[PDB]
Amino acid sequence: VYEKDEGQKEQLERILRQSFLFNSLDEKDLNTVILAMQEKKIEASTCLIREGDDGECLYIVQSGELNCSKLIDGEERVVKVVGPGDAFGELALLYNAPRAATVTSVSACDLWELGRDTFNAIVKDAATKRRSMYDSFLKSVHILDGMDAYERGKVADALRTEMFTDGAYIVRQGELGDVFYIVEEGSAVATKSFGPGQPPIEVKKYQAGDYFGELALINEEPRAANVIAHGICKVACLERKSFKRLMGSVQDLLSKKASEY
Ligand SMILES: Nc1ncnc2c1ncn2[C@@H]1O[C@@H]2COP(=O)(O)O[C@H]2[C@H]1O
Ligand SMILES: Nc1ncnc2c1ncn2[C@@H]1O[C@@H]2COP(=O)(O)O[C@H]2[C@H]1O
Repeated sequence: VYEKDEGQKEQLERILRQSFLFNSLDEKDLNTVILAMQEKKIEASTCLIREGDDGECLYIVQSGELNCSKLIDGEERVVKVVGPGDAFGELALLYNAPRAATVTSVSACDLWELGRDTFNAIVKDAATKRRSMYDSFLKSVHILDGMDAYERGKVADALRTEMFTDGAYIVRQGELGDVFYIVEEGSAVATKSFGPGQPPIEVKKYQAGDYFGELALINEEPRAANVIAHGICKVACLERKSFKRLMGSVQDLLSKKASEY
């Protein structure tokens, strides 16, 4: 029941590292969570979690789709579809509350289940601290100064962190771009080739609190420059879909500031 083969562990590690509540774990803590996780397969149209019940575990989806719904004014109202890579059933564990929605599979699903005790011991404090630290950080990132606390908190809830050592390319000129970056600590440099057959030249130096990688998202174009870690660089990362859905009018600010390049 805890036994997993190498293939299973590898796929589980990949999805866990990308999952918001687990993304801040060190590799050994993530390994301990992996040890604790139990596989759970369900057929389509299985009513897995029921609104109002006690919650003693959470799930992450390896494959399949499920609907989350709320019983409101006598009908089930679907409020979110979850699919591969998504975690669900975490709210009852994060906030010590009854299940806030019913979750039903739409297809056959392959899930991994984590118990409340392991979540409490290894994940819960780290996750809530990370969120708070993201909130603190964003309050000193000035392009977000126009947001209110709730807008900024939503962005904070969609951030992941990545570390890059000296010389590692965070983005490469001409590649597809689906991530917006803000430097949390360390440094980076942008270099840009101004035409075919021209080597790139340094065009900007980044420090903590600076952002980059917005142009591919706003303009729907390939990356316009390389961004390379200088010494070391720790970046907060916001995916394209979250950028578009959460940044609001900051997208307009970013668009207008593009003329400064
Ligand atoms: N809008 C929503 N409100 C509440 N729960 C939701 C929503 N969307 C998805 N869910 C998921 O449905 C789950 C129901 O169990 P939990 O309350 O433990 O955790 C909840 C979330 O993972
Ligand atoms: N002179 C410049 N031209 C274009 N992009 C730049 C320049 N200086 C820094 N950048 C950043 O480099 C990033 C490369 O990825 P993007 O095109 O998504 O967004 C770009 C900007 O954030």
